[PDB]
Amino acid sequence: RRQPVTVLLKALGWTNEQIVERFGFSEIMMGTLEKDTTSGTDEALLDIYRKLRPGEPPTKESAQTLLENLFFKEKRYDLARVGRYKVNKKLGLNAGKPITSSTLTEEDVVATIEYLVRLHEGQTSMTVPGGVEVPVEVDDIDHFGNRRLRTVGELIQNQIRVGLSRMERVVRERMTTQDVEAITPQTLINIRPVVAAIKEFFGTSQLSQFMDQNNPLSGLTHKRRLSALGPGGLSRERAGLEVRDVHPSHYGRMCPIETPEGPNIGLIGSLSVYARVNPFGFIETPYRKVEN
Amino acid sequence: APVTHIWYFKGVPSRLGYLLDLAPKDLEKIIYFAAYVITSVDDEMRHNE
Amino acid sequence: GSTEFLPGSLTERAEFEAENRRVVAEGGEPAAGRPVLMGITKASLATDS
Amino acid sequence: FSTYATWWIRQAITRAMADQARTIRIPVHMVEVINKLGRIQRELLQDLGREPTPEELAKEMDITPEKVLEIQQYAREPISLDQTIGDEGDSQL
Amino acid sequence: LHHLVDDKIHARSTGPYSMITQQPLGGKAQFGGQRFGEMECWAMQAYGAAYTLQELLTIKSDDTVGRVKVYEAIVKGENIPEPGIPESFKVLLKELQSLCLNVEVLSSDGAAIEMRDG
Amino acid sequence: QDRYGEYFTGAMGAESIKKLIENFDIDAEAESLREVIRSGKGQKKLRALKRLKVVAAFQQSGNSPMGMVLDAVPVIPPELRPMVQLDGGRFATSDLNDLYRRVINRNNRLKRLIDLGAPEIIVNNEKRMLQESVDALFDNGRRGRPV
Amino acid sequence: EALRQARKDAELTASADSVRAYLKQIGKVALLNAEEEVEL
DNA sequence: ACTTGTCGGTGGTCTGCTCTAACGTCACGGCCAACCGATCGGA
DNA sequence: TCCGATCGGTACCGGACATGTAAAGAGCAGACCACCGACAAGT
Repeated sequence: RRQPVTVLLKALGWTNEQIVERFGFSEIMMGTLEKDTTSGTDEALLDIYRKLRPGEPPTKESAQTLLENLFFKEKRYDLARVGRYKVNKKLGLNAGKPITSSTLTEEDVVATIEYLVRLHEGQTSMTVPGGVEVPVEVDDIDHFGNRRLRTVGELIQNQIRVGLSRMERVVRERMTTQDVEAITPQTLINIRPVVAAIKEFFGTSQLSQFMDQNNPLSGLTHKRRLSALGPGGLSRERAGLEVRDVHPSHYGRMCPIETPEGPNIGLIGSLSVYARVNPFGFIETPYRKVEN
Repeated sequence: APVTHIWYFKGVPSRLGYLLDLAPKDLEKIIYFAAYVITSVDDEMRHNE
Repeated sequence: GSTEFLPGSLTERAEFEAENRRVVAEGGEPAAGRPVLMGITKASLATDS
Repeated sequence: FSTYATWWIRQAITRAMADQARTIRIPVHMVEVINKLGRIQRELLQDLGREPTPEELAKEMDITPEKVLEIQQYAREPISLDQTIGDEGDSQL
Repeated sequence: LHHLVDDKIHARSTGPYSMITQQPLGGKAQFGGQRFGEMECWAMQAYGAAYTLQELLTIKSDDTVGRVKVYEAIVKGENIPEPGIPESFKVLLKELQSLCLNVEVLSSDGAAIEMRDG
Repeated sequence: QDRYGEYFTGAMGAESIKKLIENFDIDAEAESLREVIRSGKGQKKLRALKRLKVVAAFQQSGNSPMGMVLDAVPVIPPELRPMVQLDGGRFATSDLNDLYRRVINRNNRLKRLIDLGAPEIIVNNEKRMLQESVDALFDNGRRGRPV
Repeated sequence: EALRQARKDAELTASADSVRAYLKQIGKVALLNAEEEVEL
């Protein structure tokens, strides 16, 4: 359920003075802070713990560990290289530094809150402290700059990751039962889950289909197909008349003509002739640079 | 052990709740072993001692 | 009133008028009703079968 | 108490999971044989580097090269008649 | 194009049936029948053809005795016998009873008609 | 229970609901609801309307509310949940066999636990599991997560 | 204070999941170190 | 004389029940992500 | 009166199919079967 963001800010180690000196340019933040009805840091952290995990008796360190596990740890939160790059570009943070971390940080959260309040007020610019100025505007989720392409390699990599996670669970289970001084690498590693996951992907996944072999063109088009359906994607029923449209960003990246005319209209398409794929999964197209 | 019928408890509106004048949350607590309910009380004995 | 209809329910005009006629003669005070407009889904789900 | 209790708890859990886990019940004395065959198959797969044939399992399990086929055929689990066939939800097995 | 009549033409008089509800299978690869859906039933009801609809529902899909009796009558040349009770209705009644619902068919007198014919 | 033991009785589970239904008086409740609806007004009147609807529904028919609590679970004939042998030796099931097996397993375990004399925590947990298994059998997904 | 009231409210939560309820019930009671087992 | 039924035994396989003593003590793997209208239980 | 939350619904035909793991091991007993003895009574 909803909770005022001042509670979340105070739980992150901030005080009333910090919030006042940080969000002193706005009015809605001040109104929210005046109506928080919760002073200090421990009280807000306890309220967040009670709301998030009902039925569990709270203690001092449990709430902090829960917050760190949820947002600021690699174990249970992973803003991938694509996500990290997108957040850095959108909020103007860590400009120049290599993409090494892949987790959310308090700087990102406070920048998001500041961006939201300045967007609501009407400002068209924002510079995060220790950051680069970026324009303030809403995002279109159907834009081809916001839609990426998971190729065959990325899907196989995800399946391998699932298999390795299962194997790691089995290894950790076996580590505490066997006797030390006799444990060897080959007596702990059960390779069966990895190959099982790969086989399950290649034989059950919707994105692994039989090749069309009516003619060479059928196979050539089949290999160059972009599908919006599958695990982690849309369904042909829960998709309105918003994603089945020719966005003006498809020029040179997705063909606006070739698509099925049945119930899958707009959810399946083909790559353009000159289109390429970014390392991040975005689709690039070539242009000739002109000057004067 | 007796078991309630799911249709007549987890329905909108609940029919057991209407019949017994009990909130659906109270029924869920009772029939799923989370709270005790007083089936009957000897008021005559209490009013004398 | 003195009819078997539960208050607040929707009843057919023919049955309601027949019951009122049966109650006014050799009986007591009849029931009062007000016409209702119903959607197609509700009217089809309010059938007698 | 944590040693004797551990022994008895593990025994009870293992025996119950041997009994109450298959639609077509298999006796415990054969579930043990199936598990042993699976473990030997995993070890042979690790050692050889390829998938072990029934011949290797016969030698490493001191059983006939025919009982292994029966054991593998007793391990099949029935599929469900209600599983979906097509992409949408209109077809069933 | 790859849409040839040789792969489209299909016809059947009698073939395999299903298990739970004794209805014909579907598909050319299984020698199945053609579905007479709810819209076709509406069309028949609007036409006023009660007997065609009744025979389509009873003696071509579900009436287990009726199917063999109709085939014998056609072969020997007699009249088509009267339809019986579809098996799907009995399956529905059993499925309702398994939900602790007391569904019973009442005759004109007020007694209960047993569905254990045979 | 310790102090004022012989002054009341409290229960827990479907047995409590069964006893409450046994002590329930349909006629008096219906008369009180009618008095409220002909006297009271406001938000009480709507609740009285709905409660009177249900109570008069139970009063008009010759049945009893006791049918809402089960002491026996019917089992469908086998041919409507077939165990067929597909070609190649593979078998098939109807997904009702699994639910019936779960119900039977939990019922037998409850019988054993009651016969042994286990502490009330284990017996209560087993009874809750039996209730959940029956609910999943009748309607899998209405309460909790689907099996 | 506030912590005790939060604990009391947490222990009285519905906790519709059965596993969570059983875990709470088993966590109600304490353990035995070395000698209480022999006495029992 | 041959057969035959009751008695008794050896050896083998499939199936089920019981027991094993350092110490060990409060579950996860994971979305959900449409979108409309109706309605009961809260605030 | 406003308020989130659960629950109901979303055209037709044609066709298309079957899952990926297990910490084991022993000692003791009843049952059914495949091989056999006697043994007097019946053929």
